[PDB]
Amino acid sequence: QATINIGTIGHVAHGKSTVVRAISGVQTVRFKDELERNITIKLGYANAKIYKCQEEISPKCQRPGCPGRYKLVRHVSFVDCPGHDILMSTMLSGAAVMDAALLLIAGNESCPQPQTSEHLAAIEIMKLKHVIILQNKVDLMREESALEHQKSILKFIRGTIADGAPIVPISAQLKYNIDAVNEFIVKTIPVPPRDFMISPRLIVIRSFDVNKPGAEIEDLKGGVAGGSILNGVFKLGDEIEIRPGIVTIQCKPIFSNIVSLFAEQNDLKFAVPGGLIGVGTKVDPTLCRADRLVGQVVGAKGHLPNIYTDIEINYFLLRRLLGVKKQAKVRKLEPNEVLMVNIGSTATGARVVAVKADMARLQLTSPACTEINEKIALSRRIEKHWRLIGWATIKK
Amino acid sequence: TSHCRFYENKYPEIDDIVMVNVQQIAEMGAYVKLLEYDNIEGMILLSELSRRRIRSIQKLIRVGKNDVAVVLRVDKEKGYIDLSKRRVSSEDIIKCEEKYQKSKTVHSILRYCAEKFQIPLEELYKTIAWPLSRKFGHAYEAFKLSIIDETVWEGIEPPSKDVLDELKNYISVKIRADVEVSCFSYEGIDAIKDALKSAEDVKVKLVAAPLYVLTTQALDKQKGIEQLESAIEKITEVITKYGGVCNIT
Repeated sequence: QATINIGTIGHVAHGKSTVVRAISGVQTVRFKDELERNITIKLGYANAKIYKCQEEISPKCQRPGCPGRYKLVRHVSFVDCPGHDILMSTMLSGAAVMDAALLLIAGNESCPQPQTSEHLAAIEIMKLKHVIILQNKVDLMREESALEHQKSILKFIRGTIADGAPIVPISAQLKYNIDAVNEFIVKTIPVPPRDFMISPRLIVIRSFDVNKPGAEIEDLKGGVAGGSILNGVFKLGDEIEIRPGIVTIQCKPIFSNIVSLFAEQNDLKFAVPGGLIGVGTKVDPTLCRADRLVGQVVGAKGHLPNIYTDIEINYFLLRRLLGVKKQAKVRKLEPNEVLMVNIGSTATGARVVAVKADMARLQLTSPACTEINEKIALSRRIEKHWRLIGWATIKK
Repeated sequence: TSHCRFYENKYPEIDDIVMVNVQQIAEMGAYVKLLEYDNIEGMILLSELSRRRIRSIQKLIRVGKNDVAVVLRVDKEKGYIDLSKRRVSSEDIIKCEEKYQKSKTVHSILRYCAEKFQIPLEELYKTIAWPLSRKFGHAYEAFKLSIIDETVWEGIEPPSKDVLDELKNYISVKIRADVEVSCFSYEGIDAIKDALKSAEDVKVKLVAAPLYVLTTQALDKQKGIEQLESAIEKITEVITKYGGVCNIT
């Protein structure tokens, strides 16, 4: 199945979807009539092939001269998030689901673009320094201007946790120069190991009913959860608890036996981790209605994640903020103020109980589940929409 | 072409219960017309109306509208025949008018079979009358027989065959429900299936996982009052035993 969760990052109206299309052919759709013209809310999904010519996009070597057929390397799946500074929660969720990143910078649009920088920062925070950098709108720029842009980018990427991350000049519309990108996908991104015995944990980003308009109820379908595994091969025929729960104010975890564990385009026996998977469960498709299973944790039955509202956070912050042009000073965190705490996939609205030296105690208005220590990206409301302040770990 | 004879006599022979409507009264009584032979007309005298001298303000309310009567006397060649509605029992309202209503509904079928087929009405009427309304009672109860007793369609020749098709098209209502299955469970699918397996066996359509459009057929329009309600009750029953939540519009 899908071997490595590779994410796509860039500015809004630059062409992440376009890039995906160029790579795979699989469309992110762009939907709900708002997003048909403009920008997606959900993650965009695509399945790209790597079968190398060693003597590729398709498993045949008729194209690159030598008739010695395309030698199977990998199959990779995309994690394409919204690159808008309003919808950052989704991006954050994607980030602690990904194994590696793909940057997208346009030629004619500037080098210190705010959103892109923010994305980069997020990636750095959440252990995602494996970034393949792509020059995108180069089918517009001069023989000198492009070079200048590249130089500027290089200059920028000197103090960042990205040091010598590779840059490729592609056209997402004209279909050129993606060979290099493909090569890098095997070269610069090795897949981090993901075993059998590391306790099975599924991180849900999407809720899906496949209940088509027109059918009869004597021919029914269950609930499908679109979520990623980063530990534990889920096999067909297992019982599950989804632990952030269902709301009564108290919450109670949801129990579902596996109908299917579906990856690629064809349903499989297994779901080997480091991939984003559509899990058919006996759970109602009415709870998989639109975007209900977003930021929920799934464990195999006989397991104890903990649903915390009162949290011990170890926090770290910036000197100067991101999301804006206008990079504003980080004023100190203020008590009993609504922050957004992004933990793996959750985007919970939290109130500050205490501020110490490097630790903070937080109240959650919506309960999140901590199994391990859990990776956090933090966010705040200063300029209406949510800006990225810093990062944390749950000290548990 | 519009209307014609019923039973092959020019006049409603002595002592047969008929129906008329009163058109106007000036001094004689009403200038009625015999509703079985519509274009022909008889009349009634004032003492053969209601016995209490009917006032002119009592007189005006009854014109145009119809009632039931019997015929006193018949001119063999004049149309000027004497009516009787005063000396008529109340059972003839049940007897004649429903029999006439059973002959009003064959006027509804023999109009588009005649003029929308562009033939005069009496010729495809008088192919029907003698083997149907003289062999036994008149043919509308036999028209609910001839849809299953096809010795009548072959018992007479069809001069046209459009009329054989236009009969069973005519002689042979949805209550919308947007029930909202707002479930949050694990055994909900089964419940839904169970619900389907009793409410559909009337027209049930899936819209999504929560919304369902079911258009329950009613016969008297008020007989689907006992159907929709029943369905609702079933729905209520269903979801308490499985784990989810169903809400009804």
